[PDB]
Amino acid sequence: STGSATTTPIDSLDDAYITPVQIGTPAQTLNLDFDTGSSDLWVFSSETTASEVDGQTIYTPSKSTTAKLLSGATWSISYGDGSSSSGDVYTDTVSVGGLTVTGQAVESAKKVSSSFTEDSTIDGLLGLAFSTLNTVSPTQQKTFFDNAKASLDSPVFTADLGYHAPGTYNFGFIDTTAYTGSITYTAVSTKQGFWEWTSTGYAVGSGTFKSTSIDGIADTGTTLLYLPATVVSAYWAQVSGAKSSSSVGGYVFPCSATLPSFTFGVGSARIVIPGDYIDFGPISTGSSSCFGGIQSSAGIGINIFGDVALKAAFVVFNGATTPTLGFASK
Repeated sequence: STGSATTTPIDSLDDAYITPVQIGTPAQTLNLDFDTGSSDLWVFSSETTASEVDGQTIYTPSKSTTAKLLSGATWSISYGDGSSSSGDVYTDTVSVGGLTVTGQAVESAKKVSSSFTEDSTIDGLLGLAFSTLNTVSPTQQKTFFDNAKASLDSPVFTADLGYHAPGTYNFGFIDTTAYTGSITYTAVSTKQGFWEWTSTGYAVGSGTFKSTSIDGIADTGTTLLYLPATVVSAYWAQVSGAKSSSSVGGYVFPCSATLPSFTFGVGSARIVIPGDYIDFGPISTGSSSCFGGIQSSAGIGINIFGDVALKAAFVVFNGATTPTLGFASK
């Protein structure tokens, strides 16, 4: 089997991408944030505290003839940005882009933190990291990809995120028309539950490539590119007037600036992030200070190849027995 679904930016900055997902029978379509940095499929629901729902579409398990309470199961998750959610668990039929999994754990939120309530465009998350990170207790549950893997033509999914435009998540096949050149594959460590890999270096603009190992995670659920402070300083030093602002929470730059590109290495290959992808616009409406899309990871504990980096590439998440990641230009 295969699936193919379009993913759409939630706003004009590509802060996140939503993908329609069919849950239950008859289908209830919710727009979920596909997150290769986490492993829970959770939704706003008829069980979510009413004051914490503000415009999201909810899953109502009592209206699905295929929903079954997973008795005793609870979940609770906290994300790197400090947001969180928790609840109980149903199993139900879940379909993405024509690919159907029966018996998928659908984690129904009883509580969500304010950042989720305040974003009416995201009805929940669909985790695509390794199932060892799933938070369901006392019986850990498998991700949608893990449940689908055996049925897929090939045990892979691909992320082709757009810049200020829709893109595609494919399951079970690699669309050879969606990228240019060849795909360069690189080793993955699953020891922390992430799609963790080592970039071979970077370049700033037209500068020379610096060969240096940068361990990080491919994370579609993170907006920005978070790299070591040395690398980030070298980038922003090429933008006149750019500075790190403690009050804003990262590097800002004059909105009048033209940003240089940023290149990252994948083996001997190179992925070029155009400068425009690094512009996240005014820090507040009407400001002439703009927020940078490359930020320091120093306070995170891990480097994160988020959407800023991933949308410059066609990215293969190869879930074979020994997982690997593939990157191609597009």
